[PDB]
Amino acid sequence: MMIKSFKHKGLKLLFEKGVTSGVPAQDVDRINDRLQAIDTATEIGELNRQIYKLHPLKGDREGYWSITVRANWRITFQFINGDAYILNYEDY
Amino acid sequence: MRQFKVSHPGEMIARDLEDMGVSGRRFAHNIGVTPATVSRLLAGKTALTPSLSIRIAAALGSTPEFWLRLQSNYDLRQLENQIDTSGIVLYGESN
Amino acid sequence: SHPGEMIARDLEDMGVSGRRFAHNIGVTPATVSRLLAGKTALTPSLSIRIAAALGSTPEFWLRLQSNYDLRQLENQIDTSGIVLY
DNA sequence: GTATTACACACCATGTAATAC
DNA sequence: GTATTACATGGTGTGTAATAC
Ligand SMILES: [Mg+2]
Ligand SMILES: [Mg+2]
Ligand SMILES: [Mg+2]
Ligand SMILES: [Mg+2]
Ligand SMILES: [Mg+2]
Ligand SMILES: [Mg+2]
Ligand SMILES: [Mg+2]
Ligand SMILES: [Mg+2]
Ligand SMILES: [Mg+2]
Ligand SMILES: [Mg+2]
Ligand SMILES: [Mg+2]
Ligand SMILES: [Mg+2]
Repeated sequence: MMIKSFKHKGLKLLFEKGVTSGVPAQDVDRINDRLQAIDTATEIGELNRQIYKLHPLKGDREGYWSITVRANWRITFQFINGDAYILNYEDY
Repeated sequence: MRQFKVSHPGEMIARDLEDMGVSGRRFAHNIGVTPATVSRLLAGKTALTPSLSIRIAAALGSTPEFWLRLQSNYDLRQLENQIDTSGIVLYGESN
Repeated sequence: SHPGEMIARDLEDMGVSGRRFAHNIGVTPATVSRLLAGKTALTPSLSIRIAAALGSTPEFWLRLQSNYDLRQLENQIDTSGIVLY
């Protein structure tokens, strides 16, 4: 599952060039790890760890999934052809 | 997509254990290895081996393959630009 | 199977000897022999050389060796007492 | 031109046990 | 108690060179 694109510019900056301007300072490594996990997994189910609280997003955007970063904040992405296209950092 | 930082999986695990409130010693006893071993793993001083990956998956979830794949991408990053491949021919006809 | 078998497949189908493969990727033919026969592991540094010679990515080659390592370890480690957080 | 393998050797993961905080 | 790490060790990948064709 390779990552192909992003919606939250703030994540793309940390993933591509390694710049923390668009993410909270305390959450930098935690997000960098979850992203490395999303890029490394061959299929959803390798991203099913209890700490992630991985659940699908249904009704609106069926096929998109949600992983938890800390407390409320979450990382949301679409899964297609064994890959992960859109990548966003938001709440619920 | 060329991630800029590729962390050793041990260091990722260490962060998760901080986030889960699990000590090295508790982790060791759970997965069946010595605290020495956990320390070196978590510090990124030693590799996540196949046999560790079996134990870790049982405690932390995902599959052993996932854990080993993290270690491989990491091993590869460190080896980037350390091996001259410029003289190796790519066997086969050009597409 | 050992990732050796797949490499052997590529070599035979491409008419490349072990000895010429070794010289191309920068290791001794002894090393290619042992690799192909599955006596030794496809290491990360070999995976970089093999990808340059045969194509695909080093990750792909390493993944074959990992699946193999795991298969050999099957039912050898008691995880029954490990708690899943 | 080709392949296989005993040997010596170097590296690395792991267990034990000493030790700083 | 918790974590770290020197040390001894065992396992294993590699080159050299012999042995084969
Ligand atoms: Mg990937
Ligand atoms: Mg090391
Ligand atoms: Mg070619
Ligand atoms: Mg050992
Ligand atoms: Mg000992
Ligand atoms: Mg100390
Ligand atoms: Mg000391
Ligand atoms: Mg070894
Ligand atoms: Mg060596
Ligand atoms: Mg020598
Ligand atoms: Mg002999
Ligand atoms: Mg004979």
